Parts: sequence; structure tokens; C-alpha cells
Amino acid sequence: GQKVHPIGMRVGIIRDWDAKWYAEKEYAEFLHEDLRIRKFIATKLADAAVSTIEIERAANRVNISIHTAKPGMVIGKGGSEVENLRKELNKLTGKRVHINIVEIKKPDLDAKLVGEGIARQLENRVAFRRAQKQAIQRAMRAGAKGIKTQVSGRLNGADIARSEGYSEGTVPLHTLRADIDYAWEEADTTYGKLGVKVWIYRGE
Amino acid sequence: QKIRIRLKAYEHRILDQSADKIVETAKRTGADVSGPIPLPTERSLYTVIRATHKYKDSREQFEMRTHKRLIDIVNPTPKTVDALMKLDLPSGVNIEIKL
Amino acid sequence: AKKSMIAKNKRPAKHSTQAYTRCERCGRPHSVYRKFHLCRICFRELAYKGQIPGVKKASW
Amino acid sequence: SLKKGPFVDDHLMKKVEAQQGAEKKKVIKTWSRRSTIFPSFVGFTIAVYDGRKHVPVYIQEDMVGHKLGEFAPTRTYR
Amino acid sequence: PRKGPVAKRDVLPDPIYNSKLVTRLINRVMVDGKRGIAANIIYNSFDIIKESTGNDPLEVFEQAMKNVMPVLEVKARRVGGSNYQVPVEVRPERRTTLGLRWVVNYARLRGEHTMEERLAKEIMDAANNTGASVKKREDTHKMADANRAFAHYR
Amino acid sequence: QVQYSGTGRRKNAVARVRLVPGTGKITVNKKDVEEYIPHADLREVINQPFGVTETKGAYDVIVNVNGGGYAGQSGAIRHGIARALLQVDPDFRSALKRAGLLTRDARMVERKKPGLKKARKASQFSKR
RNA sequence: GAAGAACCUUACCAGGUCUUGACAUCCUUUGACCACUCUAGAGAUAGAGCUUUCCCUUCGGGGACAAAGUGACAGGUGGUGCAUGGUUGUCGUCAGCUCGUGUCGUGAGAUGUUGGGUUAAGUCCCGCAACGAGCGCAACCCUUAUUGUUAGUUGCCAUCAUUUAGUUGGGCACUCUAGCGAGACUGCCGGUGACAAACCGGAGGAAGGUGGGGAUGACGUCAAAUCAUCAUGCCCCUUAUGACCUGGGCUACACACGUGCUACAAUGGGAAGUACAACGAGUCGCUAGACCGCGAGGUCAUGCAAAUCUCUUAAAGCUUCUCUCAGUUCGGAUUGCAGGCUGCAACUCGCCUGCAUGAAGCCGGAAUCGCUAGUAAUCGCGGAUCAGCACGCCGCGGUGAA
Ligand SMILES: [Zn+2]
Repeated sequence: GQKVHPIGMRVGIIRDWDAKWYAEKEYAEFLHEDLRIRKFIATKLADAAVSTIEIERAANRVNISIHTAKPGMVIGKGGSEVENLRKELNKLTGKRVHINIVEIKKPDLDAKLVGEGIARQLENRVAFRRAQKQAIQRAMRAGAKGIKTQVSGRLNGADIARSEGYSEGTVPLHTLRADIDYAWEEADTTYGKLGVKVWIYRGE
Repeated sequence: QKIRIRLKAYEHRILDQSADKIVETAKRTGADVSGPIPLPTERSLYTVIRATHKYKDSREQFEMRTHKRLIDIVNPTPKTVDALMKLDLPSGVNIEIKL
Repeated sequence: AKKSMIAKNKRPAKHSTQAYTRCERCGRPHSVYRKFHLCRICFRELAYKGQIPGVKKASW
Repeated sequence: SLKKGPFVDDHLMKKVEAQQGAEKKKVIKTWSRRSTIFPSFVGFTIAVYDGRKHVPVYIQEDMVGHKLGEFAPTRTYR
Repeated sequence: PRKGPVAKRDVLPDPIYNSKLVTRLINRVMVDGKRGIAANIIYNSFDIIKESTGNDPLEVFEQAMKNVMPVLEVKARRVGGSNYQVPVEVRPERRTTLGLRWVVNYARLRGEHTMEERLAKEIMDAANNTGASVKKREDTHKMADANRAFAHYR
Repeated sequence: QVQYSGTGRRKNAVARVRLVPGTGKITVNKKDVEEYIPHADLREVINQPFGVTETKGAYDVIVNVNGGGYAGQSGAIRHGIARALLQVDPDFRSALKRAGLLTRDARMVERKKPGLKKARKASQFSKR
């Protein structure tokens, strides 16, 4: 293998961490509470289709935020769902949690959402080729600069594994002022587990 | 005099703007303020063998830095004292009021 | 066997010279940074995900 | 290297003093891997565990210094 | 190396006699990043030389040198793909290089238990054409032109 | 009164030279120049600035120093002298440059790299 | 892999032991488990003792919780890198690999990507049935070398005084700390060149021609490696390959090989004086200081959650004296005895100290490796894992060649 996780390079330089705090001498509880909370909202993603998670740090409380393409579905009917969040969270935390929400815009040009969708389609035994192609269809036409898409594994629920994908636009990688995103998902019907990885580029 | 404040964070912009804010809250009411004194910026180091079973050649080392600031003030009136007690923001950098 | 073992450490040990270190999410017995309580690879990866405050890549 | 006195485990001492009155029973099974030898042991007969089998061995006089583990070697080379 | 020749890093003169040769000889005694010791044996050897038959630590030195620095050399070249060794017109600088090299090395085996008696006696014997370094140069010149017949029109 | 200064840097060592009219002398850390220095007759090295301008006396030298070995900082005083003499007459800097000894030698210890025993040493390696 | 095998950790062997089981969820009764002591035990456990006790009440109830039961079951470092995801090694930091539209060929295919000039390079220029583009090269990034400015403590001491001292007065000049700026771009000179690209020399400048170093690894090859970090299809175990405990392994020794350290001494052995770095670690931890024992250390006490205090005056270096060419006063493997430290416990199987004994070994064949500069060679410092244990590994600095 040879390549480098691309949001593992622009981190710190032009894009910043997504857990903004500072903890000297208290640096395992904070980490393994952040991990706990980050894991336990995977229930929402089943339908809410969230993208990001921040972990701010109060004086003695927990302020976070999220983004998802459906604000009504997450907060619920009369905001009661967010209350179930609060009460499950503080019980999970032992610390007063103060959540917040912002709506994501142009949810086509994300990366985790797109991988979520194409893995979804691959679950329903659909042709990977047209899946990738219509993904990049709706993506590029939303206004972008380049997309690549890779798929690997026991393709078409078939014999010895392979990998191949298609790309339009143009995506420079070794350059740094790139702001390129990246997302990697998984699925399978009955043949082990497949692999899809997606890269976008939306400005330097 | 009898009050000072340390800073320890990672990105210098937040530290510097916190510095500007506290200097406002100090030289506003009274005077005799001290500037944003730089500091040696402690650094860490680690080394992770960039593989999973073998090949102890491919290393991948990471790091950590901690910029610092330091500001004392003289003749703190009851005004700016309580303004310090109430100023809390920003919330990315840890400060500590100290005599 | 990793489940019986992981269950072992969560108890108070039989004697003081027995409480070792082992990753939390994964369960590696060796080489766990006892500043973070992560194994070698899990910290490696999670650094990429922008979820450890601090850690970056070091060029000099 | 234990200048605060030597050491032998209690679940052997009480089981070796319990014969000081009468004659000694030929058997004292044990773990036999943490105990040095005290003067109160001469003339007994202690079997010694080697992780596989217990090894019956008596007690002489000069055989009083070292620990119990130096008589049932767990190597078995030949 | 492959593209073209390269620069040569000249040295400074000495802080006693002010000689580029003296420094260039002090350097060729040093072993393992330890210099001062070399300077000390150099100076002590020089004083010993000037003691018996006092003329100069420099003049008798150059005498021994011109006794040593060769004029030809067998340069193995396979123009005919074979073991042809052709006598070569040795360059100026490499002459001094080899002078110092043979001097120091072959003096190292002189065998005075004393620290620097080995060197002093060696250069004093070389200036008078007695010693294998002189024999070394004469042997080089006796193997050169030992085969200049079939190895010269090249 | 009249006093002249100038700094010098070599191999991560730094000396703070001070110049003043005297007889030709230098007091390194309140010590004679032959104390801080070992045996080292790399003193022609140190007076080498003088051997080209103000030849070869006579001012005095106050000097602080810290860092590096002896040879490093010894060479590192050579440059405070150059900068001080430069302060006197900007009519000298040409004859200094032509004789050099004015720019900071940036050679220094090498950043090593993981996997190699030294900065460039490669371990011995079995062929077959 | 292993960035810490005495127990463990720990999969493996001998013993002593359990079954919805050590770990998760449901359900029935429920309802709050603890913890504590004494016994028998190698413990696992067994057996008794005050006991696990309602945290909401609307009069009806709910969570943590056992314990029992109940079946839903869990469980596996068992199997297949040749069913797989992910993550690496190499060709290679080598300069290449491609496409859209036009055009050629009956077709596999070809043109672009070729020739001349140039270059670290598919880098640029020129001409050409090709016109244009993408991943690559480069540049955008980090650090090192000069410095303007903004700021002066726990940093600095020049102009003053005093004290053991930059300490304490006084100051922020310098040094340094660290933000924002500035600066190297063939920018100007000469020449060579088809006037192009580029190349040789020059000034100025701190650095001149990618200034030095790092991060950065294209299409793909090798069914390379990995179900033992994790995940996972299929196959399999299920009163046992699942599970608890003690003891031993993984440290076994006629032997063959790879990597390292100490050496075979006079540039040395010993004894005595004498100065100079840099990177980082520190609250149950770094020990100041003083006292004791020759030592490893112990005792009482001192600051330090930090530019303050400590690890920590670095070692080779420099100055004298002694030893005379010998298995030597070199070498100190090996071994007897007496100690030290952590540790519930150092025989198996720790590190270190004192005394005593004193092995092979006087530069190593055929063969073969590394290295172009602050490099090679040589000498110390720190820290990762970590009660404790480093000739390993990851960084730093000193001296300094051909
Ligand atoms: Zn882990």
C-alpha cells in the first residue's frame, strides 16, 4: 500500500480538528467520553443521515453540534426527540449535555452522505456501475471540480475479488491547498463485505 | 500586581485574540497592564511503526505543541476584577487567573 | 478469547504487580500509549480522523 | 537479598511445625517453589512439586540454605 | 564522479611554521575525530628532528618528500579488455598525496615503543634515501617502464 | 563612553563580543583567552580578522559565550570581530568580503531519519 | 509483531475445578448486589457468622440489584490472505501511465507521447495530421541559516551601585523568547547560443541558481504479508477446542547462520587537577541540602504541576606524575563469598555493589558491507514502553578527515 488519508494531511494546516478543547492531566476520561458519545449516535444515522460531530468543552458541561439533511426528523415532532437525546446522553455522561443543531446545505457535495447512499444501493443488489455513474451525475451537476470513486472486493457477488471505478472532473492530490474530502464505507449482501471509497474536490 | 493569567493552547490565533480581549478588559477600567509575553512552547514526540504486522522500517511520527502566553496587571480596580470574573469566552484555550 | 481477557482487567487484580495496560476500543496487549489508553494502530488511525486534540504530523 | 529476614509461606510452616511433638509423617505435599529452608526442617521428608509431579525428598543438615525449588528441576534433558 | 570532476577543499596553513603541507600532514595522522593529540605528536617529532642535525623541521621534510613523490604509476585499464596495466603520467597533487600516505603509514610500522620517535626517524632516514618509502618509490618506478613497451601508445 | 560590539554564530554557539581601544587582548568570561581555550593554538584563527584590517592591533575585547563545544564557540567569536570592525569603517567591508570570513557558516548537525542507524549510515546487510 | 516473558501478561503442558457458564440482551419471581470477619484449602472455592435492604409515590409504580429459574443462547487467539474489507513491503522518489475529438489502416493497431535544441524530469522552445485534457514532475507545507518591528518574565545585565553571586536595587540596551513582516525571483552584467529555451562566468547579498533537510509515493507488478489489532462469507467446537486457579514453559544445548557490543594497548593503562552543549521528563513523581557506610545505598528534611525547583558541574577534551612492549598493571569472560533495591515472592528466571580468582584473545582467508560533508569515524545526553530490568529502538549534541 502507498497512499495517505487525505484529511489526515490538511488537518491542522488549513482544516482544523473537530474536537476543540484542551485537557492537561484529565486526558483519558475526556477522550473515552467523546468516543462514547460519538459511537452512540450511530442510531440516528440509520435514517437521520448525519455528517459531522463536534465536541466542544464547557466549564462543567458538554456542548456539541451536528448536521444532517433532515432537521425535522432528528429533533422530532415537537422537539421531544432532542430531549430523549439529552436524557440518554447525560445519563451516558454524568455531565449536563447541551446539544445544538445546524442544517447542512447542498447535501450532494458531501462525502460521507454519498458513500452512505451508494452502499445503500449496493445493499439492494443493484448494478454498481450505474450507481457510481448516477452518483457522480448528481454530484458534478451540483457544482464541483472532480470526483473519483473506487469499489473493491467480491464484486457482483462473484469470484476472485477485483476493483475498478470511474472519474470525471479533475482532482489534484499531492497539492495541499485542496480542501478535498474523503469517505469510506462498507456493505455486502452475502459475500463477505464490499468496499467503496469516494473523493471529491470543491476548491483549493 | 497580585494578579496574572497563563495561556496554553495549540493554534496561535485563538491565543493571540484571547490576549487582546484580556488586555481590553484590563486597560479599559484601569491601567498598568503587561503585554502578551511569549513562552517556550513545550513540544512532545511519538513514533508509530506504520504497518500492522511487520516491517519495522516504516515509521510514522506525530507531535504536539503548546503555545503559551502570560499577562500580569497592576492596580486592579473592583470593576475589571469582576469583569474578569465574568469573562469566560473564548472556549478553545484554557486560561487561569493567578495572583 | 479476547472477551474473557478484557473482562479480567476490569476487576481489581489479585496482587499489585498485575495491573497492566490494554487498549480500550481494540484490545492489544502490547504497546499502548499510557497517556491516551489507545493501542499503537488505533491512535495511528484516529489521528487521521481529526478526533484527538493535539496530534498532527511532524515535519522539521 | 532480603535482609529483613528470610521467608517461607505459612501454609507450609504450620504444616511442618505440627509434627514437632511426635514423629513426622513421611508426606508433606506442597507447591515447593517459594520457600528457603529453616533449621526447624531437618529430618523431615517433603515432596516437591515441579508443575507436573511432586518429588519426595528428605532433609539433611547442610541442605538448609537455598530455596525449595532447587531439587525438582523442570528441565529433563536426556 | 559521472558528470564531471568536483572541488577540492583546500586547507589552512599551520600556526607555527605556516605551511599548507604541515596541516595536510597533521590531518593524515588524526584518527576518530581527535585532533589535538595529532598536533602534539607532530610538534614533538619536529623538535626531535631539529635536535639531532639541526637544520629545519621543514627543509629536511621536503628533502624526504622529493625522495618519495613518484613520477609514474601502473593504471590498470582494460582497453583490450584484458590485464593491461599502462604506465600513467601521475598528476602533481596525487604525488604529494601518496608521499604523505606512504610516509605516515609505512612509518607507523617502524616500531619505537615511544609515541612519535617512529615518525621522526622515518622522515630523517628518507631524506637520506634509506628506508622502504624510498624503496617504495623506486619500486613503483621499477614496475613502471617494466612494461612500458606494450602499454604506452594509449 | 566609546564601545564597539558585534556578534558571531557557529554550530549553534553564540558569542557576544565587545570591542574597546586597548593593547590587543581579549578577556573571555572574565578569564584570559588562554584559559577558556585549551592547548588550542587555533588563536591565529581568532586573530585572523585582524590579519587583514587594523593589522594586527590594538583594541581590547570583552566577550561572553555559551553553547557548543570549544572549537565551535571559538570560531564563533571570530565573527563578532568581523562585525565590530565593520562598525568602524564601512570602507573596510569590501576587503573583508574578498577575504570572506563574513557570512555565517550554516553547516550544522543533520536531522537524522528513522530507519538508519545514523544521519546516513546504512546497516550492514546480508546478501544471500 | 515483542515500544519492557520472574506470577501474570500468556495462546502452551501437569494437575484441581464449572455449565444459559467469566462477558451481552430478553423473560418469570423481583425488587436494592455489597462489603466484613472466622474456619478448611495450593487457590479456584466450600462452610458459618451483623448483612446485601428500596433511592418515586399520586395508593396504584418505576431504575439501578441480586439470586434463582426459563428458554431464547452467548462463547473460540478454532479453520481458510487462495472467498474478502481495511492497513503495509517493494519496483521508486525511478519518470513515466493514460484519455476526448479529429486522421490513418480490411484488422489487431497507429497519430498525439515523434524529430532538433534544452533539462532533475513527458521541463521548456522550435517543426511536425494532430488539436486539447487528467493522475504524475514542480510549486503551495514544516524546519534550519540574516533581520525589521511589536512585547519584556520565572529571560537578559550593557549604563549604575552591593551583596557569594544578576541576587537586590536600577534598566529592557544586548542575548533570548514569538507573533506579524522582509528577504533568492536567472532579479541586473558579460559571454555562448537560429534572436528561443538553456548554459559558463559577475556584481550586489546572509544565503544564487530545486540555499541544506524532511513530510509528500502516479498506472500497476509480486494470488508478496496479515482472519493473532480490528472487521467478515463460508466450514467447524459446544458438560467443551467455551471457563476458573496453582505450578511450569516460551530463558531448554552435540551443533549451522544473520545482526550487534567489548577487545587484542603507547594516540595506551593508572593517579591528580582543570572547562564547554543540545533535546526533553516531573505529584505520589524529580530530589535540594545535610548525616552515615569505601559501594550499590539508607536517614531527616528542602522546592517543584514550572523559562523559577530537580533529573544534570555532560564525556571524549586541556595540565602534570607513574607505568616500558610483556598475554603485560592490556582483556575481564567465568566463578567463590558478603551485600543493596523493587517486589506477596527473585533456584528455575531480575538489575547493581565489594572482595577474591583472572579465560580466549597481540588486527583476523576465500569473501563481503557502509559511506561524497558537519558525512564517514569517534564520545556523551535524554525517553518510549515501563514496581523493577536496554550492548535494542527513537531523538539530541561535542570533536572532526581522505
Ligand atoms: Zn487500540
